[PDB]
Formats: sequence, structure tokens, C-alpha cells
Amino acid sequence: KVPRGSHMWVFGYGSLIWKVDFPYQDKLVGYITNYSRRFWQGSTDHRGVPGKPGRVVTLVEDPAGCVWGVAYRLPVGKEEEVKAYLDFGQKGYRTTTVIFYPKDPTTKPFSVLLYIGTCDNPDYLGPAPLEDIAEQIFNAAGPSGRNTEYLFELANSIRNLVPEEADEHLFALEKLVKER
Repeated sequence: KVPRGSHMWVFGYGSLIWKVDFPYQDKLVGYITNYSRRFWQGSTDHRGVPGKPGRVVTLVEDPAGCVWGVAYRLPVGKEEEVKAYLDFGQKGYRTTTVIFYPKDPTTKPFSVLLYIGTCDNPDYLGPAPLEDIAEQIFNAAGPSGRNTEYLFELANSIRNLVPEEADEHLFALEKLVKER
């Protein structure tokens, strides 16, 4: 099309795939490499509560990893302001820039903003057997709804975008909770 004077894309890997409250003027299905998506982050403000946390996704460095999701272009001339809105909502998350590979075989890979949760983050739980993650999810609910709803919306979304092979961790957990 016609060149724009500015560009900023943010990569969505969690709830951003099905729910965005910020404005965007394009979105593309694709993946990033060198990270894996893990249910190793506590939720005490959305999908659980203090004393009974939920498990939501967090990205971990994984050289052989990939994360399928959605990149969202921030509105041209409004990228910095919209970034700020994201940056001051991040209970914190660090930012980096990674190559995003569009699912489409017509659009070239490009640099996207990536929000990464820290080990320094107080809600971080860390790894746990998948049986124990699914139990937690089944039982957890927060101010934004059941932890189960989160997992099923993420699983349904990624399934609508790519085969299930695209994320074994997610689909083990999903089909896992489904057992209840």
C-alpha cells in the first residue's frame, strides 16, 4: 500500500488474542521464536484472587520455542500514547523487540513489541506438573471470570488460527481440564 511515517506492532499471546481494549488499524496471525508460552503466571486481579490465584500465560526464553498469536498495529501518529496505555497497565512486564513471522506467505517478517513478565513479578508462580496446573485452573475464578473460561478462549482462538500441534502445552491443559 502507501508508506506510513510511523509503525509499532504489539504481539498478543494471552487474552489480547480474543480481547483488546486499545485501538488498532491492522492485525496479523503469526508467530515469534525463541520463547514458549507457559501457564506459570498467577492471576490475582483477573482469573483468581489473593489467597486463591489462577494460572494465566507468561512467555519463557526457549531457544527451540515458538508462540503463535496475533500482532496488532498501533494507530499511526498514536503509537507512543497507545504504548503508554499498555505500559501503565502492566502489573511489572519488561518490553523487548522480536521478529514476528506472519502466517500469511505474502507478508515479510517484521519487528514487534513483546511484553515479557519478570521473575521479579510478585504474581509469578513458576513451573508445576500439568495435572496440578489444570486443578488450579478448574477451581480458580477472579474479577474478570473463571480461570477455565480463559484457558478455553485461548485454546479455541489458537485452534481457529493453526493446528493443535502449534502448542502442545495449551492443548494438553485444555483437553486436560475438559476431563472435569
